[PDB]
Amino acid sequence: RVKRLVVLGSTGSIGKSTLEIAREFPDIFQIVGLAAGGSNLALLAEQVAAFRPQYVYLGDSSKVAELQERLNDHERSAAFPRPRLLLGDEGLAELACVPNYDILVSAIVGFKGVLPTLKALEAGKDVALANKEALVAAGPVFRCLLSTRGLLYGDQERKCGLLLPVDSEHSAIFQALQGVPASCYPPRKLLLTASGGPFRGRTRDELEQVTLESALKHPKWSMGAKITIDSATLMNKGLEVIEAHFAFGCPYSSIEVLVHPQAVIHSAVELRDGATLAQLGLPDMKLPIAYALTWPHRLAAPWSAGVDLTREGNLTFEKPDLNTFGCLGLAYEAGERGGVAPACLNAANEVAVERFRNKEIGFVDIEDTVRHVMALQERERDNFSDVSLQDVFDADHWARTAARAFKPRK
Ligand SMILES: NC(=O)c1ccc[n+]([C@@H]2O[C@H](COP(=O)([O-])OP(=O)(O)OC[C@H]3O[C@@H](n4cnc5c(N)ncnc54)[C@H](OP(=O)(O)O)[C@@H]3O)[C@@H](O)[C@H]2O)c1
Ligand SMILES: O=CN(O)CCCP(=O)(O)O
Ligand SMILES: [Cl-]
Ligand SMILES: [Mg+2]
Ligand SMILES: [Mg+2]
Ligand SMILES: [Mg+2]
Repeated sequence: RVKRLVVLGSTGSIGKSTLEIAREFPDIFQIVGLAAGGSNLALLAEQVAAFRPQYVYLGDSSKVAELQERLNDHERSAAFPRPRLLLGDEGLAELACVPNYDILVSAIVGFKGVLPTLKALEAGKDVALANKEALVAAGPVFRCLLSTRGLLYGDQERKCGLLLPVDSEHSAIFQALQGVPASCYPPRKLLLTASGGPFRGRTRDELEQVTLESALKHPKWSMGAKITIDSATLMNKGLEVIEAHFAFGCPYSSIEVLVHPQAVIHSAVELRDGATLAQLGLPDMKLPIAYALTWPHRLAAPWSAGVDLTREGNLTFEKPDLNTFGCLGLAYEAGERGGVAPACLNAANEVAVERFRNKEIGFVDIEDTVRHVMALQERERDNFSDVSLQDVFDADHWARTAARAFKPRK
């Protein structure tokens, strides 16, 4: 009855919110595993000491000695059973395959979450999937593995484990879809709401003078760096459009993106009769994270506040400006092309976001980086057809090298 969790990326935004839930409901949740990359070992050490995982994976093996030290400090305050450390590229896979856990919280960023996510599902474990990049890149493989071309989340296949959404928009849609019978599925239209990010209503030339600083101040949501930057480019919504296609089995024509700055409506579905079902809330990821862990039950928490529309003011809905923010067009083009185009788009974007965060390239060059890569992938072969997992790996790599080699125009 307890749910044993393995949290990947425990030190990030999603990971910490997950453990906040585990801490408030210790009778329900037990932590068997934590994984982190090593950039914040002080927090990993305090997480290990608090939750006493049996297994810990460390993405950077160079910092085993520092982790051991910080654990040794915590042991002097209070003794706890030392975990077995897992390392290397095979470490994440072994952790995901441990028996003795029910749910894998996949909150690693990027393509490095794909495989652990895959082997947990195959190992019969449910996956609360935050890592959108997995489904963007390896959508077909998830669809084949879960043996569905429709709704991948849930068990509405009415052995593999269940896949449940953590992202705010996919959670809203998934909650709104609860109770929609098969006769009304797929929905007519999927409405994904985007805050529009901090540069809403700015010209493309106003975006030349934009600092990393300004890009990292998000109006409605407090999150990681990559996702916050992607909301400023609107490549975050672009990625969610492709994720939705594979997750809900909807054509790209059925998928609409509305700029809703107040971020009150988290996303919606339109049904055959013209009824729209929308899920509303405050911008806190503990609701969706918790729903992925409790589905179909909903936990009542001290932070479980709820939105007051009278107080909130007024709700605005607008079309995105596809000229200024070309990343959204790039996602739609990539999705319609199919094959490994989604993968190349994601990798090119990951690289451009990192280069933008290391001050090597500027903001406007993120879109031009992604455009450059995909122009070339079009010129190279287009056989697509079947999408092998290794085919995704090869394109991801190729795209990363091309994204790094891109030199901004002079
Ligand atoms: N509000 C949200 O944040 C939100 C909402 C919806 C979806 N998502 C999606 O979920 C993913 C996580 O986003 P986030 O904001 O939580 O990212 P983040 O805050 O930057 O967290 C990154 C996590 O991944 C760990 N990590 C990095 N490299 C690793 C590696 N090689 N091996 C093991 N762990 C590694 C990191 O450890 P260290 O930092 O210690 O190195 C850290 O714990 C993203 O795809 C995001 O698009 C996020
Ligand atoms: O998990 C929450 N999001 O992905 C949405 C916040 C980013 P947006 O500006 O694209 O709505
Ligand atoms: Cl289905
Ligand atoms: Mg996280
Ligand atoms: Mg434990
Ligand atoms: Mg096609």
